[PDB]
Amino acid sequence: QAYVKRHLIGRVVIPKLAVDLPLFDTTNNTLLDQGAVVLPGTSYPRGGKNTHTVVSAHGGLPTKRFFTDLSKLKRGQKFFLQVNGKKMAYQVFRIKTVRPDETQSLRIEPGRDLATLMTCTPYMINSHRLLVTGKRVPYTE
Repeated sequence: QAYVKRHLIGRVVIPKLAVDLPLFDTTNNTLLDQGAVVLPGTSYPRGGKNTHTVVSAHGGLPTKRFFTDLSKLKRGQKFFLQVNGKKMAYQVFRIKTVRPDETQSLRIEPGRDLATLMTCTPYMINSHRLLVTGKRVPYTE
């Protein structure tokens, strides 16, 4: 909780991969899920000659999560669900952020073939829900 900020020294950023992770000066068990860590025995990252810092991070450390990813989806963009082989393409035509109880907008709409990618903000209470709805389109590229 407070130990995280006590050793947070900065940020590891890879622009070509859109990787933004916190950086910690120490290695610890409570940090493998938080971000990247400066390995002991290596240089502390100030730079300069005769310095070789080694920033380590768990291979499964999440660099991108679904809510932040889905929020970057725009109308007209396409997603698809493969189910038992068949790929069914859908084109985003609705994006709404609702209260966690406002599920009313999701219904069988007659004549339509719809698919909604739903996610909530990554906390539980007052968790506003992202509703990315799409209409069925042919599977192309």
